Amino acid sequence: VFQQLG
Amino acid sequence: ELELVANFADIPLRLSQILKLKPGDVLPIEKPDRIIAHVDGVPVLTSQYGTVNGQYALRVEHLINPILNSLNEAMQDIDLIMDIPVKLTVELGRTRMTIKELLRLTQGSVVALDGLAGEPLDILINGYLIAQGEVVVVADKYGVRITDIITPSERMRRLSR
Amino acid sequence: DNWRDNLVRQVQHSELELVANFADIPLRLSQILKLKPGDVLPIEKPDRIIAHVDGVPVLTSQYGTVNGQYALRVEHLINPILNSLNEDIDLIMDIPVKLTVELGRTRMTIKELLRLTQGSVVALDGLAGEPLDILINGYLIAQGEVVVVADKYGVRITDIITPSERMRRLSR
Repeated sequence: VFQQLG
Repeated sequence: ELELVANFADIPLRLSQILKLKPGDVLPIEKPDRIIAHVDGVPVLTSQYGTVNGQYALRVEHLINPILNSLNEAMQDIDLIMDIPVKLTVELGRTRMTIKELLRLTQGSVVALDGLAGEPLDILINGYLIAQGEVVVVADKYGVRITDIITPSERMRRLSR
Repeated sequence: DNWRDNLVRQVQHSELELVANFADIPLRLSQILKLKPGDVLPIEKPDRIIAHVDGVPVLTSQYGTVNGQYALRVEHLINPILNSLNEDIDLIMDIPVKLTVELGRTRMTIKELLRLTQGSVVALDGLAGEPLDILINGYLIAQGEVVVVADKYGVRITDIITPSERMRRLSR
């Protein structure tokens, strides 16, 4: 599942 | 039959800086909030970015419909030559897609890119791959550090192919 | 300080430029230095224009004329971007140089820009029928007129500065 970077 | 490129940063440099780059150099970049994905040069969506679970990926925030739907249808530094603009591109990653799968995208879609996180990003000039670089963060200022790079001579030749 | 809390902002009517490009053309440094009036630059006619603010795309648009001015008709608003605004001698001669033909540009407040919608007609400054600005490296270097022969569109140089001044622009 997508973990958001930045 | 279609390639989705995700640019991480565009770095405007002069030819002389290009030819003087060496491994270990860190190139300052703007913290990329958004990421615009392109297809043969043309923006088709904006998106946030991250991983899933070990691959880099985009979380689509906005599709640029009209474009998507139309896809469906040895020389001193004083020298002026040394000051010529060369755009340096850092790609977050790419993915090959069918127009169909592309048009099936919507806000929220998570598109994985063909590269593992933590492995160095591609760096290109004039669309040709000339180096690898890794993202570096120090006190929230971002940068790309050159890990590997072709010779200044090959840079010069790939630029003017 | 414990200040911005109770604070009422003055009207700050600072402006942006919306730029609309007719064509981008890859050329080589030699070709840039040897360009002369009468020369014709082959361009595929654009089915639409992506308008930029400071090099960032903000909208797609159709184009044409209104009040004898070049103009855009807003096709599509790239909303997040808009909302965020609101918040070896022969190698050398082969060096690529992007030459840009510019349909026109206008100054807008962010308020004006955020009010645009599918439909909005935006007039560009500079009159229709007068020649188009030609730039390299973001500097004016030439003027051009859109031409046709068969289904072949081109931009023919009407005016252009000296090669010395072109070389200079390029490196500025």
